[PDB]
Amino acid sequence: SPPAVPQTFQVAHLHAPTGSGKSTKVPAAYAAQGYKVLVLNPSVAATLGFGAYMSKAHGIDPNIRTGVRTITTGAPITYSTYGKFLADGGCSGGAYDIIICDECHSTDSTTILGIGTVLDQAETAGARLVVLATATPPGSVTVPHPNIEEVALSSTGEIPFYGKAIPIETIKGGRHLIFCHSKKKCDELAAKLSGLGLNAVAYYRGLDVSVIPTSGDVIVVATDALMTGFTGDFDSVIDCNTCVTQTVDFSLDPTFTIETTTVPQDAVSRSQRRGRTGRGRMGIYRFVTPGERPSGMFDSSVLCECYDAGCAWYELTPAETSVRLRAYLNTPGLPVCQDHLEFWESVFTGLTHIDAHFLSQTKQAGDNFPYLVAYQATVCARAQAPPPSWDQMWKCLIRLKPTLHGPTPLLYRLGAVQNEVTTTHPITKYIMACMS
DNA sequence: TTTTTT
Repeated sequence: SPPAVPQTFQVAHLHAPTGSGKSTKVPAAYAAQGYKVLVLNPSVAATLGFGAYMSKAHGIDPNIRTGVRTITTGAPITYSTYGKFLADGGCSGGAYDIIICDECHSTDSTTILGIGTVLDQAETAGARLVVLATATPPGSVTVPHPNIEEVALSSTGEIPFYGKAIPIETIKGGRHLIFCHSKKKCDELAAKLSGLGLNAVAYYRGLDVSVIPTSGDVIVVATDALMTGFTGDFDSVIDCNTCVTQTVDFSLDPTFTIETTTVPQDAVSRSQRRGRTGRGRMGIYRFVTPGERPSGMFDSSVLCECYDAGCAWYELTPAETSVRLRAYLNTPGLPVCQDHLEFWESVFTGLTHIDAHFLSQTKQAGDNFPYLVAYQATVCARAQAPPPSWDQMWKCLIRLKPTLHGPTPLLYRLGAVQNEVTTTHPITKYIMACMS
């Protein structure tokens, strides 16, 4: 049933619904034929999950490789996250015959760099096959679900939403799930509910899953934050049909801008959310907008993230990073994006001699684009100039506030800029040149 | 305006 292993190195796709067997059954079949298999997964929870399942399901203790915990058993199957894979240097000479890229539809930097690395080191490593497994191929669109009944929202309702209202009796009793775009509107909405008799509790990254009651009537308002360690299954799911993402804009003022905004969810999103209800029973799905953007497209800012991570985390020179990205972009059947490898690569090539300390701090702070952020901070300090603003993303310069004066040597725009700006800095001029 | 992985 699983894609046969060819004589020479080949790259094969694998499209199947109900993503689950592709990462358990499939890898198990191959191993039965005396094959060495590596199953890459974006999630750490999943990577760990599969490890325990394979044991009881196929009597085999797979190898587990994640950032946190690592387990070596010597078995023919190895489960790992893309992050950990990259951190290990990528494909190890002669170690696997088959490399499965699970959830290859994921358009996040870590997955993309990971997949791009496998497509570039697989053959030379000895692998005889690479499987790009996913349940939602590029161009997918939400399809009706058996145990789920989707109902739109109208003006009618005592709870204002994102252009519509939500009938109080709709969530009056039972367990329901409400998806909001921001973490602040989650609390705001939980308020208008909790202080209205209803037992509502907001959830998002940073909070503990225990906050949500295992049973009883409850209205959970959360973000797309995973509820690791919690079994979903809600009576109904109300979705705002919007996501918060980062997009690049070549605003030439003076260079580029990476802004974070909200955008109508795509198929994969509308599906994942709607999928939290209708498990082993009849569920409902209330939305604000019917339409949906076809999956299979990510923004150029994502490519920018890959170079940043390659510089901040995986010790990859811009050039090196371009090799792996190029392979990913040269392989059909994967999410597409404007080819800006040359541009992004040139930009990072000029960001040399960053401050070790600053880099460390932005990385430790878990800030997006730690390299770009740390580099801007590096330039500012090096010019005794204040940062673009004193927003939490520049806290690595706080101790230097007293001696920082004048305009900020703006290299690019990563959010709001409250301080006065200059554009005379050589690095700004270099990046201005790359825009051409 | 979020999440996730190094």
